[PDB]
Amino acid sequence: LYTVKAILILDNDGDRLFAKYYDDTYPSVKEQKAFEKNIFNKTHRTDSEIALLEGLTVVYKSSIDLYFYVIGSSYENELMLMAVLNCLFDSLSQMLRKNVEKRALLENMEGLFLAVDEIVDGGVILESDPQQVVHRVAL
Amino acid sequence: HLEKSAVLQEARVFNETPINPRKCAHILTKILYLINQGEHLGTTEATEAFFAMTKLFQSNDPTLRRMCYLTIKEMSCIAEDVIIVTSSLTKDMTGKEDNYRGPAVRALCQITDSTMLQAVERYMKQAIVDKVPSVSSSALVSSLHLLKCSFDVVKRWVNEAQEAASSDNIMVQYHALGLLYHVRKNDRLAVSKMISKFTRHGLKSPFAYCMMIRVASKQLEEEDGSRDSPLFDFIESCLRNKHEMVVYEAASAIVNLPGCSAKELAPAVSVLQLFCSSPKAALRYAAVRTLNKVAMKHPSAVTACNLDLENLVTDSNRSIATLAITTLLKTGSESSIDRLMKQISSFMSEISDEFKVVVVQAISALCQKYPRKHAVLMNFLFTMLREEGGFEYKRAIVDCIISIIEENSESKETGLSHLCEFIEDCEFTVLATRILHLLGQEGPKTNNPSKYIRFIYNRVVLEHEEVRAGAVSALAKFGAQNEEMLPSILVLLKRCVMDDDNEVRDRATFYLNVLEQKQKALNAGYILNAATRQEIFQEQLAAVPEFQGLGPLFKSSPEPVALTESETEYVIRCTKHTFSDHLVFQFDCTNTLNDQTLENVTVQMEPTEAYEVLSYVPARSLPYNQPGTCYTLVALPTEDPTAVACTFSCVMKFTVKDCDPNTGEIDEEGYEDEYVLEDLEVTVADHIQKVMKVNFEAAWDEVGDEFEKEETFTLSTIKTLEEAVGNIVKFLGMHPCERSDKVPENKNTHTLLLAGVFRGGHDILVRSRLLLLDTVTMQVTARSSEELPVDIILASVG
Amino acid sequence: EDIQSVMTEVRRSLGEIPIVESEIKKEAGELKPEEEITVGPVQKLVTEMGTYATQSALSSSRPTKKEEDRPPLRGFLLDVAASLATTLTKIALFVAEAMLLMATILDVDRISLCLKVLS
Repeated sequence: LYTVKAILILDNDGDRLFAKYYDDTYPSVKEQKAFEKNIFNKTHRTDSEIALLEGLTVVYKSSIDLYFYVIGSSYENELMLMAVLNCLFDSLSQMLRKNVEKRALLENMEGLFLAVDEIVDGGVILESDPQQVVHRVAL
Repeated sequence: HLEKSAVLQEARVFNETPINPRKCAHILTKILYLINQGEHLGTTEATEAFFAMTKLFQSNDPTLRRMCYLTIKEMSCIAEDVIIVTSSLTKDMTGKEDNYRGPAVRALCQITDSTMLQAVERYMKQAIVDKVPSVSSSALVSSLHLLKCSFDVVKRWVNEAQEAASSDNIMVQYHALGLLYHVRKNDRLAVSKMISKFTRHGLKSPFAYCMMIRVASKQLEEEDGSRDSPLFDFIESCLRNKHEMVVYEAASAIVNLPGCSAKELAPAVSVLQLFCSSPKAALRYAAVRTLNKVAMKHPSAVTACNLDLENLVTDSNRSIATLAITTLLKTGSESSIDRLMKQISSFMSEISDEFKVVVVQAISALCQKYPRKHAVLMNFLFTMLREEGGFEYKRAIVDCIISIIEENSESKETGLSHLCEFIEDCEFTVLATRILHLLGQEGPKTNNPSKYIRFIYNRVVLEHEEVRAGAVSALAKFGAQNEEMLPSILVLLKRCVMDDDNEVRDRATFYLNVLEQKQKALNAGYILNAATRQEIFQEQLAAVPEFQGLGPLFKSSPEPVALTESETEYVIRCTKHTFSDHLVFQFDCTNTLNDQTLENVTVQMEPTEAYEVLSYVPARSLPYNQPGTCYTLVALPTEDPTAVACTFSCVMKFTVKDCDPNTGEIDEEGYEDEYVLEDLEVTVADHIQKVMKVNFEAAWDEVGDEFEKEETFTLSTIKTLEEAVGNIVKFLGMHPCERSDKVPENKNTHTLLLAGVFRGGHDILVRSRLLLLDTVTMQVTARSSEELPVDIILASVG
Repeated sequence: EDIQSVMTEVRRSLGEIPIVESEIKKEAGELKPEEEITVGPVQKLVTEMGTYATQSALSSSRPTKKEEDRPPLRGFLLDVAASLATTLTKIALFVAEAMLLMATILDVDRISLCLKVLS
């Protein structure tokens, strides 16, 4: 619910190759990096089952190559929240026939992008399951 | 990498017709990438880009249709024109590539404007409403950003508008409701009848449920009415399904028991607790911290041990580590187990999911439950704290020290003893600064001089001009106060301990020199650093000068009356004031609606039981949420039978003027309507001071002598005072007496011989002999030193 | 006055860290010459701009501390003959011109401006 501070897909070199601040109210590319730094540096590819930072939900994940960040508020249950996060790995994996890689990332961004807008759009998750998508999309 | 430049040049690619969707798309992609990564640039170029891009648009090249959406999408609350597409939007609108249509509208809406708003509208209406769920969704999202801006344009449509929200897809159903988050922001009543709709049907989206919960909950705090059945109803509903989140959600708030609900709910909860109890919902941790609150009830507590023991045991899962601290805390602990744990902790804390942070939080809680208190623990802890350490204690210390002060701890001798020592050989100059400052104030109120000195010397012992310096500064509050031996010696010491090292020399010299400069006693001082309540109201009232008599206020209102009921636009609370001569009703308020400001305001009162009516006063202007004063004035007749208790009839008159709150307008025109004004009744307690007599014996009789009226009733269906009692103590506001007041939850006989003095000076006196034979027959006397009161009391008491 | 002027000049020239209140105290002495030999309110104004500047900066925010103020005397320090002088100082605790100058100076504001320019 207009609830994504950003969803970022971050490299684990603290880099971010995706960020959409769906919702935002703080700025700076730097501050974004800084903010990123404290937490990323700290989580350092390691993640947690759950993590709350800022009273805010941090659901983040890692892949086998990439670090997934979503920032949200601990003010909206894990199970769902994760479900979207889950949705993110999985569909990308199946559809593409391949999940995220650094390589994958490097060849083309777009698909992520395509997906992303569809799934979520700002601080409101319009959707969180693949299938609909799968049919819906045909690129 | 990113950079704008290639691309602007590269815009000439637009010039080709032989292109591949891929080829261009990529180029398009490149620009978008710089940006996805981040870019910043000029409008001119953007505008240009548009044109350039825009330029291309023969095709339906589908792919082409998307990219632009993006592109455009990039611009929304910080845009550049709107018009250009327009055609293109319409083109979709008649044009069945369904798909496409939806993305485009959506961007526009942060970017929007009102004229242009006009545009979509008949259709739009349709459109939101239209067909396949998919399309409809697309429609929705679009508003919201426009809602930022506004959305009321929409809003209006509403009686009619909502009904379409009626759904047949889950996902959708969930969605409909948030828009209703703002809908319910707008309205509460609506919900209520509404809920019975929400309540009415079982729901689809777990998701839909959730918003309701918050809400539902939100409602509950003060009570969501007789949640009994609803709460219950809900209770199942939250309770089970195939979607976990609800059960949990419900669970955390709902406890209820300090000697309260625990019934089913504890079992269900237990099913859950246990069920969760290994990261099903790693959620479980948070809850214990507050969401599902714990501070227990006594047998209840004992039961809790096992669950906490699992976490305590497991030591893993970030979600686990946190959980360990809250559960243990909330439920509390025995000393003994702590011991086992201290060792566990010894390893654990450093990183064990990065335990230190949870722990600092835990620790902050520790400092609080014992902030220098269970000092033995504080010391055990202290030893341990320092010990287990790392370094990370310091941070904690900032809290801990603070805690100790909060108590203003008293096993300081010991507490301090540990602190002092350890800190010495637990280092960090920084801590010292803080503590110094505090200590600085405290000194000889807590004695133990030799020790304290003993310490102090040590603190200084350390090098640092700076470290040294603090002992002297702390000392000033101390010195000045002196202790169990200090003044003589205090004088001796500064002498005994002295230093060179220039600026360090200087510090000694200077303090001295400073010392040198004031009489040390003085030195220390500088450096170290009726005509009631209601009468006041008679005066407060006095600043006005339109009077037509007043007097001095005698007593004031026994109860202020809201003259406009609850949360009304013209919300009124009124207070009534009595003087020996006049009574003023001064009217307190919040011309409520931001709709209105009321102007040309005066207050009518029309009376039944006497007062001479001098004037109705109103406030000149009353804007929203802001007391202003209006008054109504009377002079009080005192020696008449029936002449100061009155009910007065109220009608509010005003010329009603509309507001723009943004920036208003205040103009001569606007038209009146008048609204009913609530009654004012005047009491026998706005006027009276309740008393004890100057001469009861005599007075008691005497008051009879001159004054006395009577009423008798014989009570045959009820043999209880109590009804009578409710009207009399309370109406008159006087004292029941002659040690003839008291009755337990029963009593055989009762007299109130009762007192206070009425306005206009003279007194109003009452004797109520209530007599129980076993019927009650009773003699009520009112006797008075004022004529108007005897008739009055008999009435008034009712 | 030569010394005073020099001090001001050097101060202007520096700016990039330090700590001294103590210094302030150090120049002043129990008594000392200041201004012509007296310019009263204007002189109160004199104390107000030179000191205020030091202060303006002071009022501004910090990184590493430089020293937490204990300028209680600082206050008298700014405001038969000796007795009279003391009384005057207490009361305080051309003149118009000095005040205006101080206001203009009022140096956190300057620092903020510099930061903005850099950005």
